[PDB]
Amino acid sequence: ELSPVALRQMSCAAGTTQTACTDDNALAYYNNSKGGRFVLALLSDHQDLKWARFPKSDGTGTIYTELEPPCRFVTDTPKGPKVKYLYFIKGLNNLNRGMVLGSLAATVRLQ
Amino acid sequence: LSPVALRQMSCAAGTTQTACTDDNALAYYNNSKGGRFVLALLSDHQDLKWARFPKSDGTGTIYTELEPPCRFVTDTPKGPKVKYLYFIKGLNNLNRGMVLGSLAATVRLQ
Repeated sequence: ELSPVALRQMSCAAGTTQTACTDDNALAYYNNSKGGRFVLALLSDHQDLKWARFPKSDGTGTIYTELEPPCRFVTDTPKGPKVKYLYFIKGLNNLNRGMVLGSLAATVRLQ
Repeated sequence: LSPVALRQMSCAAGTTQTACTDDNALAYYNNSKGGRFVLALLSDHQDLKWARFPKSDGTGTIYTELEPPCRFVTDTPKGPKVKYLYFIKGLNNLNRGMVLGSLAATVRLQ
């Protein structure tokens, strides 16, 4: 009983389809774990996303990870309230869903 | 399930209900239905089994049983320190995640 495990954020492309994945639509939550970047969830202004795309640094090619239907929530910002959408990755177990929700809620002021 | 603010308060804890003194620990909680839902405790202390929480109506007080703690290290300015994370008995994994993700944000986790 001792407890590791860091939660990082890169920006990334996302879209309603795979070829629609464009231009850093979003913020991906991830872990470094195992054989590369392991993505937990996406944060976006956009409400209609189905995929996220991650070119591998390998150079093999690209990963598309399917998104779950999003949560609506509202944050207080210096520019007033902004509505964002949180997308868990298809089949995220609950511990990992809990990590994302808890980090948001700890760092971001919510209406 | 959308995110809920997770707050921190000071609280008493101990090896037994009676031994819950002045404030030993820091509890992580939600508000909900008026009931503060306590999720976990943080303590320097190694040997805790119970936390105590006076309901703020002064109707009474709640003792919630703690799980066996996790050791972890935060680094403070006087070097690394060992603290213990106590989930509440029966906390589901979702809320375990929440606590762990809030720990990373609120505590210098070395």
